[PDB]
Amino acid sequence: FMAFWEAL
Amino acid sequence: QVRPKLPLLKILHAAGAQGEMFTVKEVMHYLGQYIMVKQLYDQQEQHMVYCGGDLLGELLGRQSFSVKDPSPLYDMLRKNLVT
Repeated sequence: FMAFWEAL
Repeated sequence: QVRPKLPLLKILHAAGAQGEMFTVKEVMHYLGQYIMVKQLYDQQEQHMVYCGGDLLGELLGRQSFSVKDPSPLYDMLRKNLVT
């Protein structure tokens, strides 16, 4: 989740 | 900096935010914190967030969304952040 969220 | 409307501000406070004024990146950070606290992402498909029956879902007008697509989040922020 975090890897994806930080990519927003 | 931006000042969130009240329902969005309560989400940020639930996730540890303090006060009323934030940068956009702080708002995004605390939304991520909230999703983790409330365990709204799918543990087995971690880009998917299931927010139906949560206040976040009410604000997004969504039951679910992919973190890979920023559009529903941006739409919500446009409506819920005052500059």
